[PDB]
Amino acid sequence: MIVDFYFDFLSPFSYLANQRLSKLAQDYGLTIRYNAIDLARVKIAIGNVGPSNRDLKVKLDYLKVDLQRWAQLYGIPLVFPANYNSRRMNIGFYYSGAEAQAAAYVNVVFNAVWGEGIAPDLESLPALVSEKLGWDRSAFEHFLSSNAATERYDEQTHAAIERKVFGVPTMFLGDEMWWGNDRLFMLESAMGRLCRQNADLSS
Amino acid sequence: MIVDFYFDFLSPFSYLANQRLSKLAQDYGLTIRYNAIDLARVKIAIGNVGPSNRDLKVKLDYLKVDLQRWAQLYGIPLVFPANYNSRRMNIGFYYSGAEAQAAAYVNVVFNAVWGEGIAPDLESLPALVSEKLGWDRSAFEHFLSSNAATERYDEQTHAAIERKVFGVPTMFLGDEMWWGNDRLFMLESAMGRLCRQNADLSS
Ligand SMILES: N[C@@H](CCC(=O)N[C@@H](CS)C(=O)NCC(=O)O)C(=O)O
Ligand SMILES: N[C@@H](CCC(=O)N[C@@H](CS)C(=O)NCC(=O)O)C(=O)O
Ligand SMILES: O=C(O)C(=O)/C=C\c1ccccc1O
Ligand SMILES: O=C(O)C(=O)/C=C\c1ccccc1O
Repeated sequence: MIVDFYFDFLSPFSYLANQRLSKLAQDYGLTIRYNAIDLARVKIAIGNVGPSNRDLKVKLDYLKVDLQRWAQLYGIPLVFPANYNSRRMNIGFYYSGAEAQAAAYVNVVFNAVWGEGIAPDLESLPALVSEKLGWDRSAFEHFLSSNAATERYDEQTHAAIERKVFGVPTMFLGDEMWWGNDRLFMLESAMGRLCRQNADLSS
Repeated sequence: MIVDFYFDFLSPFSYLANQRLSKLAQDYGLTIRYNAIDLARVKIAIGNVGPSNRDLKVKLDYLKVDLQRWAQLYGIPLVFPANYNSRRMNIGFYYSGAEAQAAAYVNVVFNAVWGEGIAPDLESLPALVSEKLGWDRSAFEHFLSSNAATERYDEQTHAAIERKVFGVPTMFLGDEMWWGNDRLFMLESAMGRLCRQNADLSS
């Protein structure tokens, strides 16, 4: 069973969705196909050019509370980093190879940025993450600045826009798309339905 | 037990929240304090001046699907009206007297506009609603155009902005505020907690 997951490391609601998705991966062996994309580009593409929720103090004050409520439900910390400059770490995702290492990268980076509040553009973050994953620090840093890396990020962001993705976190199962950590319960219902039909419990 | 409910009849997510809230009122006797307010004014007040979700085709296409999914969960129809011109019906709410008649007005109008897809500025809607509620059609129509009616609507919208309301549907219980039909599960948790403490099941 395959779910396509679209996220940007600047997004705290993506941090929450990733935590929940990863527990489904580990608990039930669901296969996640990860896609790091540029939320700014995706918004611009659909004409969503007003002020961002981050720039609207009254609404942001409420979202911080919403985010703590979910973090408490999930039993994880949530700490805002100093900025939302996620480009480097987004691009870095494309260094990862197979599923296990792709998932490990996404988990380590999200935990660093939104679990601990580490700035996503911290100059030493690539080395810190490399040490964690058993990667070659210099190879990784060289990849992050390479033309090929940016091309790959641009390609995936474009493929997302073609798929009618307008925000993050976004999840697809078959032809159904859900946007929001707060729609994973619908994803889970769909997954249960397919598990039942495949077990011959339902037609 | 009192929940303050803030809505604008142009909002389909408010239609959904109202249906769910009303069933709590009827099933468990929860007291709802209704507040019809001007979403446009509340957005302008917090500086939320970009294009609205209604004007972003790609995102609207998804929201229509999200809205059908919830309508199916709740076992109710959801049909888009031809426009979002909710001012008259919003103001009309202030004709209602006590809780039962306030709730009946909000239910009838939401069912008309978002259950059946009736334009909220339909010239005959005030008469249709009056017939339903046993009101004096001419008295109601005269109220809708009165200076006092607009004053009362403006007063409530202003009180909402003071309370840090930035959108609809918004619900308060005590000092906690939740925004969205998709946060009523948190409201319900809070309500259960208070029912338990008041029953001496929890300290
Ligand atoms: N209700 C959501 C909200 C998710 C959300 O606000 N995502 C932002 C990025 S953190 C987004 O995609 N903004 C694009 C938009 O609002 O169209 C959830 O709980 O996850
Ligand atoms: N995720 C929500 C969304 C509610 C929503 O989008 N409300 C609109 C009006 S229908 C709103 O308050 N927009 C103001 C904003 O996005 O800040 C829910 O399921 O109810
Ligand atoms: O870049 C954006 O559009 C944005 O608001 C991302 C940040 C964000 C979103 C939602 C809640 C909190 C938050 O910092
Ligand atoms: O006035 C607005 O800001 C608005 O988008 C209200 C309409 C709406 C909101 C969300 C989903 C569908 C929809 O028509």
